[PDB]
Amino acid sequence: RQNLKSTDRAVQQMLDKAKREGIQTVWDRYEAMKPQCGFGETGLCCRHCLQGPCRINPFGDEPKVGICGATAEVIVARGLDRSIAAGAAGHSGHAKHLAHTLKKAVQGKAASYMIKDRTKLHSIAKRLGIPTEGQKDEDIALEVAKAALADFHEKDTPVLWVTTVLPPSRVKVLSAHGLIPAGIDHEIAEIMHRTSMGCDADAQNLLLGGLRCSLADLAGCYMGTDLADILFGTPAPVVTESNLGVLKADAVNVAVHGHNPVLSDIIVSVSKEMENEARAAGATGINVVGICCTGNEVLMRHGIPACTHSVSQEMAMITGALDAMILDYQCIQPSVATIAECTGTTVITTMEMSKITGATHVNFAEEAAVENAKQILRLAIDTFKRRKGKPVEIPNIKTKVVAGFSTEAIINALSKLNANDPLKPLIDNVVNGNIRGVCLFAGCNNVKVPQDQNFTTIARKLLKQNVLVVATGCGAGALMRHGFMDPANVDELCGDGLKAVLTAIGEANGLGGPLPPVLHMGSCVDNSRAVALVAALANRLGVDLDRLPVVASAAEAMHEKAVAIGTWAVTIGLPTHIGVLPPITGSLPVTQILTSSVKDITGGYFIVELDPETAADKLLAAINERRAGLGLPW
Amino acid sequence: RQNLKSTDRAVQQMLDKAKREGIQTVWDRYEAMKPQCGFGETGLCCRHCLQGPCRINPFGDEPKVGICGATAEVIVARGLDRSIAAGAAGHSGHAKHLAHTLKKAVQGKAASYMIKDRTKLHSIAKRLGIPTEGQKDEDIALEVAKAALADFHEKDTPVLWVTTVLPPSRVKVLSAHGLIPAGIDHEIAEIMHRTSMGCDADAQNLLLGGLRCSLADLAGCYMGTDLADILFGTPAPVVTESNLGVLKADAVNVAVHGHNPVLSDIIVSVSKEMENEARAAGATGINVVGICCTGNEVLMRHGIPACTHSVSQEMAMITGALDAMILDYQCIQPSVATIAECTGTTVITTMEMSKITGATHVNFAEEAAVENAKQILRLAIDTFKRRKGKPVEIPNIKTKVVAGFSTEAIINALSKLNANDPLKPLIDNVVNGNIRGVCLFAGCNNVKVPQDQNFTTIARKLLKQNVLVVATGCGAGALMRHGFMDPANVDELCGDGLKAVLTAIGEANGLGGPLPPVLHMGSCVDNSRAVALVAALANRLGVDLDRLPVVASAAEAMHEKAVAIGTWAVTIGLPTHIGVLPPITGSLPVTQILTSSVKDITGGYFIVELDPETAADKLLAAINERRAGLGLPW
Ligand code: SF4
Ligand code: SF4
Ligand code: FES
Ligand code: FES
Ligand SMILES: [Fe+2]
Ligand SMILES: [Fe+2]
Repeated sequence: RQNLKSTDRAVQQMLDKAKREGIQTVWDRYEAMKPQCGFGETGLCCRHCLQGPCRINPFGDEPKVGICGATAEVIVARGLDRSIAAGAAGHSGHAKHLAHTLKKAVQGKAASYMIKDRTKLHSIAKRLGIPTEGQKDEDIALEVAKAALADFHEKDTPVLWVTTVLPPSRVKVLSAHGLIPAGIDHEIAEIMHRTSMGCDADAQNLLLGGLRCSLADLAGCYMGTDLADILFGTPAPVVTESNLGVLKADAVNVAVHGHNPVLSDIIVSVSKEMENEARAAGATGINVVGICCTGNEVLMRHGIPACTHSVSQEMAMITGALDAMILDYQCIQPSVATIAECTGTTVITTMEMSKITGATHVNFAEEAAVENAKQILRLAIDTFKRRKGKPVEIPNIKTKVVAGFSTEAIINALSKLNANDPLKPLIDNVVNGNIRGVCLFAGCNNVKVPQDQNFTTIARKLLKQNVLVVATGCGAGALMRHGFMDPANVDELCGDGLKAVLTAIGEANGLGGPLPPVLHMGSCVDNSRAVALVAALANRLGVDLDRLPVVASAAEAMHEKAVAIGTWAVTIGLPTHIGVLPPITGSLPVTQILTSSVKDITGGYFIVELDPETAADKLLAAINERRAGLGLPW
Repeated sequence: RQNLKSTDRAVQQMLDKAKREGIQTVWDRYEAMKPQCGFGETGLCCRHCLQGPCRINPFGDEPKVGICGATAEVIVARGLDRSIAAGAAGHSGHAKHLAHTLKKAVQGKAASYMIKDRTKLHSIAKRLGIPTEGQKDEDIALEVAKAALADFHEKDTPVLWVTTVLPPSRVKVLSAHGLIPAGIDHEIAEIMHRTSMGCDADAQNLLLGGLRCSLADLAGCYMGTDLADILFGTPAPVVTESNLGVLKADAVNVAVHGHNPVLSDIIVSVSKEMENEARAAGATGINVVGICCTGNEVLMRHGIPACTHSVSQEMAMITGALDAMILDYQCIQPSVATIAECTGTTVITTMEMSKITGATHVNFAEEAAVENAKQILRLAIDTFKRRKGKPVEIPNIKTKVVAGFSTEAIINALSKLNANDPLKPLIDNVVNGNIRGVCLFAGCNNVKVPQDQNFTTIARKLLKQNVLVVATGCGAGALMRHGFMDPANVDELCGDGLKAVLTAIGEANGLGGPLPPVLHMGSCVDNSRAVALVAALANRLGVDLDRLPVVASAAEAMHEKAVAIGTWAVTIGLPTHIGVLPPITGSLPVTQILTSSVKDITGGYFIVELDPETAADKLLAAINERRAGLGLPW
């Protein structure tokens, strides 16, 4: 019964194919892992020194405490902090890569890269205090790249990709609690230090450290978006398609998978130049498709169709038509390298610190980006030739996707209703009730949850109650694959007030129809775009973020990066739902801090709820409490 | 039967007292943890995402692979890499603290701190390429502190506290394999990134990353020693005592515990000024004693007696005479805060990122160091007053300890036998067989091993075979508490050739007797001093470190810091014994790399051996293989 594994019908069809062919999947590896360890599930396990492993029974008798004396609340808080630091290390490493790429580009060392969005470059420079008047663009960009790199270490200022992106009143709240990061890698290292044996052993102190490290993660996200927009262009509305039916039996199908547009953006451009070489090999052309966030990046900027996401990534290979899978880093199931032996796909790694045994490695260098891309795409063309005459099974299933809603694009769309005060039309309709509030869906799928079931169940309940829904990452992936980014579904999905607003904006932008039911704001680093929108609304209203009717939902969370994002959503002031259990329930004191008493520190809080209907009710209650706090009807 | 817990008789006596008083100890918490989880013991557990916990059966049937596809060798290598990064985060955080302290001192912001060792300052400056001619000392020091801080991030040079401290030929070997760190916190963050879900998944690639991060740890160690020597003085030979009998019923007994001399050095000086205030309270004075590495720091520089170490730290409190325990960070069992409720001890934390629930916190600031020290010591005096008329049980057990053998001190001692070529007398006696080789004992005690049993068993076997033995950290602690730093024990412990050499050096230095059987080279960061000595020998001989008859033994290892140290010992070219099982045996491929094929990369290798007699035989075989490689008899 494949609908217990995934609610996506294309995924179900490929699970049937994998089963009859004897190809083990993520769902099979999960079944083989059951029952999972309940010490790990509850957070009551520690391996931070060679006296371990230590564990604590959630209930009953001994063991009650770690060998060194570490209590349940210390063990739980230390493990959580390490997860936050690991997420911060991923988002900001991504950002550091892009900062080095921009520096190389403007120093004449990588001519495949350039300043594509000069408007974005100048606005970032102004936000940071970098002078622009009478400066060459390449010198402004060099200063921006140097400022980005400087935020990784201690200096005379705090992390500017925190303090220049939130309103002063929020910065003041955070500073009063010691939560502003001093440097991105500085905080990651401090976490690893304080959580090592015989160091920090006070749950509140540990968790304050975690909140601060989560803001280092936010800075890496915001830096990643800023730099990718400079290099590759700020997204604007675009129309494309999603799901496995975007693969084409007659073409060389190339998936870009992983995270950084420094890689996927060049593949997209070079693939167009290699069309005739692909035709010489018997193909119609090169069909680049997206998986995971790298896919989101090229979907947002270029309309490249999204093949699949997260938990179902192996299924693209099961079709038999995926000639290459080009990988950077993060969220790539290493099973892809073994499955490729069965399906024929050429899996190619490109980054020095992210290799997979059995996959071909092609060192990417920005200085040689075009030549490296051609070498990679020629491996793909060779693989296509090997499947001449082989039948494939591509499910004929795809949805229409309108996307590209950067914060700049949302403001521009609203400006068609009020040119000199673009945020006011949105605020007006929150006040009059046509928009109840805003919910950001973020983060992964997780094999424990039938794929997409929480995202779609929650989104349906909120849309019917007139909530404006925005989405990133594989939450955007889930919603796009189920039709939530097709404006043809507005009538079925949206309450009357929300429909009226989406229609007024869309028609004022010439569409003759509404905006889509859900606004796709991009990749996981592009959660920073939602921060920019919410901060702009707070500044326009003269209130802090913890008074706005805005919530977040990591409805099917998996990666350490999603834990970090959820934690900074709480830290900036949002009620934040998580739809899978993080390893915290073994400590009531820690759970109480994260779901209740953190409200008194930052105004945000976690809502841990595995039942999606109940989660939607709790998210609506959180929105309505904010409305009442502003004196609004609800 | 307390000798199964500790071979230290003072510890045994306090275990009997804890038992009759119902005070739970580390050994009781260990017993309550048995049997420990064998997935964790073997390394076959992963909690790096919210699909976990995942585990792999070492043998048998499913589960055989992680849910995402992570193999046993990936899971084992990722966990090990995180442990190395966490150790690096501790040693280098320590170093960063000292760099900020030096900067503040020379900028006029902390007058309790100063340049105490001008010779060391100028030599470090010269080693780094910083000009000294016609510069003020405060400006040279500012440049040294800024260079230290710069090594934490990427810049135009690699980490100079690696590349300027090893011989060029070793740097070249490491560079050829990509192992030179680019920045200390940069590498820590890269590790956390590459080991997060869906990133690096090739065991060799992961382990190369770990070796590089271990060199970031070495840099933090060497930086810590350098900066502590500038601020507090380079050690020279000193005589003191060790074990619980250094406590005095009639005095205010104050333990300094944790790591950084920025704290313990001021306590020592201020305590002398407060003698009359202590006498006013009915005490004879303030008796400062050491625990763990902070204790080693003040023992090496000032002859402060060492009370206890590592695993037995709770026993100092059980005496009833410990009025205060002043903590910084690292290796402090958090049980001390609960035990204090029973024993009366005032436990005081001082660092913002290392608090313990139930312990009094007194914020230390360098700018207020003397005033903070007096506040702390007045809490101790008040506590002494509360135990007026209370009997105490201080075991009347202590050993004589000769220590203070910095590398500068060892060279100076040798220079009395050859003034213009001080290393030659040591080399001469290696060649003629009076010295078989050199063994460094490093790292912790571990509750799994009867306390000190591996250190003493191995040391006895090596000393009888004419090995020169040096020691740091709680390996030095174990050996000092069992008489291995008392020159009166040379006749009993040392082979005839080693005795002849220790006697010739000692008599040439005026002692009328030998150097002690083991040379104490200091704290855990001061393992860097052993690197300086070995590098100087390599440079004098014109060979790389992997040709010298030098080995290391982390005979009872516990902390993530000890894993990092063991790993950089392997990376710089040494055969390196570890006497407890690291979580690697669940993967034969990983174990084979770490114990065998790494020899072909760095020339070093791990020797995993839990039986100490067998470990000594394997260490001697490793020394003798090096002798034969140099064409020497053995
Ligand atoms: S840090 Fe404490 S709780 Fe964790 S493994 Fe070590 S002894 Fe056990
Ligand atoms: S990273 Fe892979 S092996 Fe580790 S917990 Fe997640 S699914 Fe399991
Ligand atoms: S005891 Fe299972 S996660 Fe450690
Ligand atoms: S299953 Fe015990 S350490 Fe995870
Ligand atoms: Fe992602
Ligand atoms: Fe130590």
